[PDB]
Amino acid sequence: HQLSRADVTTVSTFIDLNITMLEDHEFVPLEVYTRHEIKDSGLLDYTE
Amino acid sequence: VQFEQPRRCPTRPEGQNYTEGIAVVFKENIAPYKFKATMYYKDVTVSQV
Ligand code: NA
Repeated sequence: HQLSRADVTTVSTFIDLNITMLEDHEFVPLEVYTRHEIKDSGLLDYTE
Repeated sequence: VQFEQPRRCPTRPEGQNYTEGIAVVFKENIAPYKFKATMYYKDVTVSQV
């Protein structure tokens, strides 16, 4: 007869190691209070 | 049974291509425009005693 490699049961001598890359991350600007908010927190603005 | 034949090994990434250059980073201007002035006036005081 003749056979292909797919017709034969395959066992592995290889030890698995699944390493995945760290993914690209984007940091958006973020502020708790904008400087306009901080300016506006005062009750009276002398200039205005 | 047969042993598994050698696997296709992964490839090292090409590496990010970087353009060298000079840069100037500009921000929004919040400093008021400043200049020099001169005030000419007269203090006028009328005292009723
Ligand atoms: Na073999």
